[PDB]
Amino acid sequence: GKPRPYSPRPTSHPRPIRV
Amino acid sequence: PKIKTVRGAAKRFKKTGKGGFKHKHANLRHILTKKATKRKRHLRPKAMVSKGDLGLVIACLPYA
Amino acid sequence: MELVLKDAQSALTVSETTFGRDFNEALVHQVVVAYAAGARQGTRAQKTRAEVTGSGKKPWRQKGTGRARSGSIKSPIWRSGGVTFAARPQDHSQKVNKKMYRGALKSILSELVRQDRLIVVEKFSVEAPKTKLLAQKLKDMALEDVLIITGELDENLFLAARNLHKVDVRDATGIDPVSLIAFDKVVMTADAVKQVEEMLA
Amino acid sequence: MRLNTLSPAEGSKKAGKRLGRGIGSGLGKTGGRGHKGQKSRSGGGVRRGFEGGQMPLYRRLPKFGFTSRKAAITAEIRLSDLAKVEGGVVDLNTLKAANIIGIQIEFAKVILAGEVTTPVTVRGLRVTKGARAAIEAAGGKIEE
Amino acid sequence: ARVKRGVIARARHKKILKQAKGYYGARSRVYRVAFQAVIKAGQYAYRDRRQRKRQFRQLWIARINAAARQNGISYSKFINGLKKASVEIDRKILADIAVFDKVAFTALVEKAKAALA
RNA sequence: UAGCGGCGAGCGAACGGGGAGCAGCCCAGAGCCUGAAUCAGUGUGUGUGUUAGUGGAAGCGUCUGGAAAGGCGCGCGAUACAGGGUGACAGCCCCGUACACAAAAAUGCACAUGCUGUGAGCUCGAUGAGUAGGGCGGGACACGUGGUAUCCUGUCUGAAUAUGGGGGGACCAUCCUCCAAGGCUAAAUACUCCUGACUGACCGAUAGUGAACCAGUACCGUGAGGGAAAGGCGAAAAGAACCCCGGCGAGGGGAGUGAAAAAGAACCUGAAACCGUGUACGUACAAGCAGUGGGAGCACGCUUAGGCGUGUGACUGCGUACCUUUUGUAUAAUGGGUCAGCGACUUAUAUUCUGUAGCAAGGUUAACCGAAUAGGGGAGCCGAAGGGAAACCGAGUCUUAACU
Ligand SMILES: *[C@H]1O[C@H](CO)[C@H](O)[C@H](O)[C@H]1NC(C)=O
Ligand SMILES: [Mg+2]
Ligand SMILES: [Mg+2]
Ligand SMILES: [Mg+2]
Ligand SMILES: [Mg+2]
Ligand SMILES: [Mg+2]
Ligand SMILES: [Mg+2]
Ligand SMILES: [Mg+2]
Ligand SMILES: [Mg+2]
Ligand SMILES: [Mg+2]
Ligand SMILES: [Mg+2]
Ligand SMILES: [Mg+2]
Ligand SMILES: [Mg+2]
Ligand SMILES: [Mg+2]
Ligand SMILES: [Mg+2]
Ligand SMILES: [Mg+2]
Ligand SMILES: [Mg+2]
Ligand SMILES: [Mg+2]
Ligand SMILES: [Mg+2]
Ligand SMILES: [Mg+2]
Ligand SMILES: [Mg+2]
Ligand SMILES: [Mg+2]
Ligand SMILES: [Mg+2]
Ligand SMILES: [Mg+2]
Ligand SMILES: [Mg+2]
Ligand SMILES: [Mg+2]
Ligand SMILES: [Mg+2]
Ligand SMILES: [Mg+2]
Ligand SMILES: [Mg+2]
Ligand SMILES: [Mg+2]
Ligand SMILES: [Mg+2]
Ligand SMILES: [Mg+2]
Ligand SMILES: [Mg+2]
Ligand SMILES: [Mg+2]
Ligand SMILES: [Mg+2]
Ligand SMILES: [Mg+2]
Ligand SMILES: [Mg+2]
Ligand SMILES: [Mg+2]
Ligand SMILES: [Mg+2]
Ligand SMILES: [Mg+2]
Ligand SMILES: [Mg+2]
Repeated sequence: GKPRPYSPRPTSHPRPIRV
Repeated sequence: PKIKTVRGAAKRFKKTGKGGFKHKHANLRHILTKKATKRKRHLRPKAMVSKGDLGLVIACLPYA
Repeated sequence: MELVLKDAQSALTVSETTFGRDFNEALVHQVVVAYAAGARQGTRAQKTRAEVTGSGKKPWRQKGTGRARSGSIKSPIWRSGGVTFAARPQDHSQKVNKKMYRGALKSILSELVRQDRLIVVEKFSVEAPKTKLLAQKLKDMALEDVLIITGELDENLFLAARNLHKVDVRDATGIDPVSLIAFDKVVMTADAVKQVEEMLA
Repeated sequence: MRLNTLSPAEGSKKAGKRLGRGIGSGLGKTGGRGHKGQKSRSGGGVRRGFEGGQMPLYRRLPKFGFTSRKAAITAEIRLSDLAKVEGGVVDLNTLKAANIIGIQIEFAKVILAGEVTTPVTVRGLRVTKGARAAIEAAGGKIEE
Repeated sequence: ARVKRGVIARARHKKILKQAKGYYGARSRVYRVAFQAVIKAGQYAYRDRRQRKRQFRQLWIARINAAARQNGISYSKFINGLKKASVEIDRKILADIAVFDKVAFTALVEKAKAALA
């Protein structure tokens, strides 16, 4: 089995923006 | 529950002796002056539903 | 077609259309199966995802967690979840055409004659309601497993056959297709044959 | 003849389709639905008469006619039903007694269907040019 | 009528695991991996019943070529010789005699030359 | 079905018929006669239920086994062979079961009989007004304002009141039918938090209730609220005296108990992934889906002293997983760490086609009645005639003035 997932937590880096 | 008739279809199709359906021709409601008498005359009598169409009609009229 | 008795040693006349027609296995099968299906109680249920106890709360957010998307803790995919196609109480009863029922009995009763499983007697009763009396009468008439059909449902004979599991006692109106096949022998009184004929025709 | 020696008639009990139980069965994976589109989906499929947005046949064709309330209380009587009545006289109550026409029927008509071969008195019934020629022939009478 | 799958599922997995004996790592222990390995083993087996017939004829021809050249004739000419001499002894037997009875093979080669000259 | 309906999607009667059940009354009032019918309390007797209970048949010998209820032999009860228990499967060992009995006390129901209130019957009279109806706006009627009857009324109005009034689907006449604007009324009907009995082609510990277990608990949340996991020693605890190693440990080895302790409480069975110890063979010059075809050598076991069976597999030919999705995937596209368990075309009712069975110009009943899987019930439904929009005609019919 798998534990209940966590709510969002702080992220170290911004996702790169490709545009 | 009972299948429901498509009531619009029941108003436009009558079942004949061998199981086919008669219907009234289209194009004879209005805009008649420009149409030839021959064309209108041929549109007056009821016609039979074509082979390709029968399936659609029978679906709509389960208690035909 | 004339049936023969063992107790009185006489002849009993019967209809060729009731006791002398071919065995319609397919017809008898349908009626036997229908009877078994009629015996079913059909009392069960499971809980759909709608019925299982719990909240409609979406377990976790649609996106970002990295887990398979979940909507309900009651999903049939989940442990403790609903049964996808949860059973409801059912009526397993089948329609048996009156003529198909009567034609089945006629086929069965006709087989019982040819297999010499039908025994015909003038009278079948005991002195008092004592199981020992009937038990003795059945080891004299030379049969253990037997179905007794009698005209008037004699209280003494009924009570005397109640604790004998291999023996059953009924009236002519209370005959069923399964009981005429299940039992090894069928012992019908003269009056019973004159009630069955008139009921089947 | 025992409870374990009864078989059904050959071909009377065909085994129902079981979809999505492996390659061998021939109804594996997609279960005879094919690949994708509306018709492969749970509860998928367009309503009766739908042609993909094209004005459907039961709409591009005009409505015609009206329903007669008189037709509903008008019945046709064959010739073979003239013997079924109990009395010999075929009134518009003896046809209801013998269950030939409905309880609400107020108008009945005898047509040439079957062979009547007994004297019959038809009263208060419309009768065809073939029926009046078949009843009278067998030795019947008619009166309006 | 609820049906538990345990006993049947166990029997099926074991049947595949048994056919995967001798295979490396997960391929002899882990059902998912073993199943793929047994199917592929089957595909190869079916393919190699045909290749075996090719490989053995290839081997027989190589040996006949060798033992014919020792007697002073090529394979190509030797077989042509045998066919003109109406000798129908097949390459499996030719190859077998080339190894086990070199005197009998020399006799076949002599009949080959006679049919050509 | 008739209808309604952006005449779309859909919505969907009634008349009439078959059943279950059946019951009629009172006030709008005065007098005569009297409290006479009848429903309600109220004690008091009578039966009959309920709330504890009582009796309740009949088996032994031998064989296997730890144990007998099992096998074998010979008996017995049965209005009791429902079911449960007992050292393995018991009609006769036990508790029951059929059947027959039981209430000091309390209470339900149904009759009987006093008491209290209640007032019947007859004659004459009366006959529900801001109401019916209307205008406006909505709503309800299958009926969406439509040609739209009928019902309800927020608003503004407003009759006739039996010589009268309402309805019969715009509306009018005729005829028929009923009497609004006061009220009461059992049965057939609906439901089950809860109580007892009984039943199941219902589940059997990831199932079945969330909960077989001290579970709406632990735990989470400020709170509403959310909400688990977790069953099995043995027939009986006979649950391991005593000895030994150890820290007066943990743990273990003896001993003893038991049929079994590899049933020792971390306890029935004890699968798989996963991790080890031992043995055989291979493997440190060798390149890739790890197999497969060929194949030496070695080890082991045999039932020719020989081939054959088993394990290993040097060397060598061939050989880029699976699923999905795609024109096309070794693809460096998708999905899967592995195992075990669970996890997806069902069910109901209609309808059509096929197969099969019955009956056949007929076929079949539904509700319901019936203790009846019977039998009754034919109300209906489908079919035996179609044509026409329809009236209508009818083996024809429609079209058309009429058809070659
Ligand atoms: C982490 O990513 C989130 C989005 O998921 C925000 O962009 C946030 O600002 C990021 N933080 C950093 C430090 O880059
Ligand atoms: Mg998993
Ligand atoms: Mg027009
Ligand atoms: Mg569940
Ligand atoms: Mg019936
Ligand atoms: Mg296919
Ligand atoms: Mg797909
Ligand atoms: Mg596509
Ligand atoms: Mg498709
Ligand atoms: Mg869906
Ligand atoms: Mg009728
Ligand atoms: Mg089960
Ligand atoms: Mg292994
Ligand atoms: Mg006793
Ligand atoms: Mg014994
Ligand atoms: Mg045991
Ligand atoms: Mg009035
Ligand atoms: Mg009004
Ligand atoms: Mg009005
Ligand atoms: Mg009115
Ligand atoms: Mg009116
Ligand atoms: Mg009218
Ligand atoms: Mg559970
Ligand atoms: Mg278990
Ligand atoms: Mg708290
Ligand atoms: Mg210790
Ligand atoms: Mg046990
Ligand atoms: Mg264990
Ligand atoms: Mg293991
Ligand atoms: Mg080396
Ligand atoms: Mg080198
Ligand atoms: Mg390498
Ligand atoms: Mg290669
Ligand atoms: Mg592409
Ligand atoms: Mg490729
Ligand atoms: Mg690529
Ligand atoms: Mg990939
Ligand atoms: Mg790669
Ligand atoms: Mg994709
Ligand atoms: Mg992945
Ligand atoms: Mg017609």
